[PDB]
Amino acid sequence: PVDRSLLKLKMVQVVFRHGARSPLKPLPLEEQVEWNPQLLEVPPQTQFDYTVTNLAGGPKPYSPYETTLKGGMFAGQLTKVGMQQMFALGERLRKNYVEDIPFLSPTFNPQEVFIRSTNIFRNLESTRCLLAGLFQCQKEGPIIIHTDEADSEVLYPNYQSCWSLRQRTRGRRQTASLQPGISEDLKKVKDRMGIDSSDKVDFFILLDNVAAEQAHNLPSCPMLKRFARMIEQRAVDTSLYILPKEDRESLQMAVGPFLHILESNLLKAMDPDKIRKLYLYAAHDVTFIPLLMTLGIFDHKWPPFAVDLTMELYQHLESKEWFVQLYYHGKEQVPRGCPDGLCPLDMFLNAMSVYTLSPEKYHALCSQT
Repeated sequence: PVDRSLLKLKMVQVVFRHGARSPLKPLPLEEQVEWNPQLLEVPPQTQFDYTVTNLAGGPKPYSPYETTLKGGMFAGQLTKVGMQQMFALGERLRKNYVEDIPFLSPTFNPQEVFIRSTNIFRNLESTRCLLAGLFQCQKEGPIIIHTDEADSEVLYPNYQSCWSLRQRTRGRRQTASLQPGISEDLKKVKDRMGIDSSDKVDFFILLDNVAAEQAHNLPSCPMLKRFARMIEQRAVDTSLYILPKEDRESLQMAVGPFLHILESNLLKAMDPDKIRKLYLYAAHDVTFIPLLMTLGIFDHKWPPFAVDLTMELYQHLESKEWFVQLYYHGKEQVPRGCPDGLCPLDMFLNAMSVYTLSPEKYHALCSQT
């Protein structure tokens, strides 16, 4: 049995989803909840200055990611609720890696921390809020957030960029809401809520709105709230239909390169001045689902706002063996291939390699020929 007191924390990697936001698109009905732009006001406690570069980098890329909704607020925007969620996540990280053990400096140190986010604004602001919470708005040096162009982006499954992935999922994506039991429930929900059959709606849009409204405690349609759990379950069912656990090639192409990044970071520990103690990645629900599945930890719930997957790397001070410990939303996990929560690094990497994709192999697998 391993004595944890002989375990020394080496590297931490945290992947997270942005905080609560406004829905991407509203439900098609006359009476909608009011989304007030007042929700956009930044809590002063969360203010942290930062700049954005490409992976180089190097100039920041242009962002393709327009819709104004009832109340005047824009779609897909991070609210003060989400800002507070992320700040809270940062404070949990501070509790773990700063206070309880002095692994990280209490003030932000550019050389201790590598920061990457998708080029979307709500992720960037979520990152700022997390940093604000973790470091209590203290920096010894400027905060730099690295992002990539949307076409190269590996932080979410990229269908636009990866042709084979698109081709492998296209049929199922077309028919996803027509599947048995998904279709009946969808019709049932649209009917009970008085949504027209002439409006095109699926469990993704439903879940988007119910989760956004519940997160903000808004005066939602009581029937929508009543269906919340089945709506979430059916969204999950739809997502898994489009990309099932059994389709390995698709998973590889979906999260494979991201996994490859996490693995690379683990490997930097095997071997100076370029060493980071903390790696942060701002990502999306669509990243989390297949990610969790490949790690064999998926709980069949939509990944929540501000959810995080935290990966700790330890080295035993006596044996000099290495171990990985994985948490999801603050709860300890046992990834597949692992004897238990404290997983020998070699077993962990061997397990992860089932789905891992290097840039070369990704590019090859994705291309038409």
